[PDB]
Amino acid sequence: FPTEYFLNTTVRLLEYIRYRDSNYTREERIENLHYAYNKAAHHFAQPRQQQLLKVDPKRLQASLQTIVGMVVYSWAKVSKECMADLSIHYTYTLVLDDSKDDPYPTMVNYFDDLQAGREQAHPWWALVNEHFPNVLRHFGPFCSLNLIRSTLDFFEGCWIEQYNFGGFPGSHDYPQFLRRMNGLGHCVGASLWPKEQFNERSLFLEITSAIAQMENWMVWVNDLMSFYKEFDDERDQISLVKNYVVSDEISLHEALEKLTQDTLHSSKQMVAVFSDKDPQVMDTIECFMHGYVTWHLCDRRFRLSEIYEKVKEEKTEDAQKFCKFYEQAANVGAVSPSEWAYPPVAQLANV
Amino acid sequence: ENFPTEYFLNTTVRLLEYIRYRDSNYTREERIENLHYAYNKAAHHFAQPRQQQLLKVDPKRLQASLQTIVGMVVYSWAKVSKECMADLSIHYTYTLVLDDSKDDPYPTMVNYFDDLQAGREQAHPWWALVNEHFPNVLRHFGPFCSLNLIRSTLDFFEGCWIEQYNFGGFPGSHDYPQFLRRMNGLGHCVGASLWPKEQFNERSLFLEITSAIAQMENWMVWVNDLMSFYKEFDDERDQISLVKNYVVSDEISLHEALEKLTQDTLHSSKQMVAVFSDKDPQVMDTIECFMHGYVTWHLCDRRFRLSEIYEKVKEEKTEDAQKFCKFYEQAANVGAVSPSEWAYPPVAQLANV
Ligand SMILES: CC(C)=CCC[N@H+](C)[C@H]1CC=C(C)CC1
Ligand SMILES: [Mg+2]
Ligand SMILES: [Mg+2]
Ligand SMILES: [Mg+2]
Repeated sequence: FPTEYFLNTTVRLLEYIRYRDSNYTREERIENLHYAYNKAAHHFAQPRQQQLLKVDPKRLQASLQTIVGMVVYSWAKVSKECMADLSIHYTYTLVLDDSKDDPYPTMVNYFDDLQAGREQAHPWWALVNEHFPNVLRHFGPFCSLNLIRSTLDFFEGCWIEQYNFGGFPGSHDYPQFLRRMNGLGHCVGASLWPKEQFNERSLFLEITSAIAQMENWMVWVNDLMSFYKEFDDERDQISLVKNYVVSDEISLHEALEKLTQDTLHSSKQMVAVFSDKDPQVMDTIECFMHGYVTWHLCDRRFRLSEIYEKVKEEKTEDAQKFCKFYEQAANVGAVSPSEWAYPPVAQLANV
Repeated sequence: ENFPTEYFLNTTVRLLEYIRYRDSNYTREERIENLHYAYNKAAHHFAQPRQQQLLKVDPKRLQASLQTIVGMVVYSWAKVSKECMADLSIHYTYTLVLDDSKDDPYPTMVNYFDDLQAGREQAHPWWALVNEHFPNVLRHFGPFCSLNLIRSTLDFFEGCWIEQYNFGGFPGSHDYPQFLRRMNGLGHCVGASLWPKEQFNERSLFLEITSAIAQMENWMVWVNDLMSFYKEFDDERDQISLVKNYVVSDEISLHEALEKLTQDTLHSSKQMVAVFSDKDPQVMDTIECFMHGYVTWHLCDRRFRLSEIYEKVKEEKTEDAQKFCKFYEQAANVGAVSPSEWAYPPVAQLANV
């Protein structure tokens, strides 16, 4: 693991994007964290959900928390209810993103069942489509469509990932094709615009553009920050960076530089395009980026903590410019789960 | 200004060499046999009263679209059954027609999801017809492939939706162009429909198929953007194409964007070969037959007026010029077919019967 080269880039992106979540107080975050968590936990604890969603209780609990965090810290300008509902949806998606089961047998009649109104055979679809309306009520038709599509894309993405395939050497189009499939880009980007706060028809071009640009910023920033936790990992192995290596036949270092250039560039352009656009829009966008990074740095899932401390023992300036940031975030978003994530889902389920 | 005839010619010959454009066993009699089968089933379909009244399209554009599509399917899906060509012809005809509705889908998409989950017929007439017909397309494929078709068609709907705004992207929004081309390109639909379950085992060739979907998506749309460039060069009506959006969004010259499209296309082509040459023989055949057919179709269908940019250079001792003409003569040789030989009777005639 190029812990070395790891420092190098993360610092660039952070310094160039200039990570700094100012707006949004700790009391406010906690208030939201608990609202979302609470509604989601009660949801996932219902018997139906409990029996159709096959997940180890502890992974569910962990996933839920990582997601409530992500939504609350990035969808900073939406209502509490919207955060809660988005938290449920993104929790369903994450539970699948880490799973393993062939969907072939349950997808054989997908379309006929869909058109007929019969409950899907794949349990996941049964639960997600049943819950979906609670997510969709927060948006206009256009945005809704994007959510529906991206979630469908995501299902296929997980399907493909089950083959643990990084692409045929020479298949340069494979990597990004896959990252987009399992990235939920359009889902994320469109869910940033609740109809209660934005007029889908008045800001159509703004919203469309944001969906298109955010799709890449969002996934590439995650590929970058995750360049730690995913690796000697099992469900990983097939990451955008690792697929670049396999498919583009280049070194891990070269793929790394690539991701970085795309990321930095994507970042530069997000600003260039939205700075002068509608203020409300620029705020939702800026608040998302800062929150998204805050979440990456704060959530243990990405073990970003180490690469701060364990690089705190060595002055390489590239490992010190990194640390100037981490804390900068942990002091805003570092919150003990005992302050919001309670009681555990399992406890509500057996009640 | 002035069509980059030379640069164009070069790229076109190169594109063809890379894909190994060469003669095949698909005979003219065979094509005609297929052309008529597909056209006939489709025309009878589109001529039914229900279809006739929910699909708002000028009879002549329907007729023209149907023909352009039957041609595209028959000439590119060369290895699939007649029935599959027919059914794909109906589906791709629905898709081509939707770019005729200026009608805002907003009011008809408000309850899209609740109606979908409940099993109630969609409010947008297009969806009502397409989803009703879809099964006839889906029976030809396994679950995985089916899903790709469903998704891409949904993406396509949104693509048309966005295109109604005639928006080429905010200057600086470098991600807009391709984001849009992919949305309205039907890539995954095309790429996945190339593998009928009757002829391919979706599970045995999963990686082959997935990879083809991913690579074909770009080859297919970029080749079309390229061949369609001449017809839309001076066309003041056409305004938001991949190339024109590159200009607006990337803030570069039409010539520079043209370069970008060419490099991606050529490169996409090189890699299609590099990856599939050594793979399963039947897979490489479906792929190769698609590329050659797709190009044949572009050159042969008048929709792209490629005929003109020939009658302008069929006499020049230039290398590219001559190769181009030889490839065109090859195309015509096997693809130039009078509509009176298959496209009959007209849809309108079956409708009023
Ligand atoms: C201009 C036409 C009809 C086809 C060339 C490629 N398209 C961009 C795709 C989308 C629309 C369909 C129906 C098929 C493929
Ligand atoms: Mg994934
Ligand atoms: Mg993952
Ligand atoms: Mg990642």
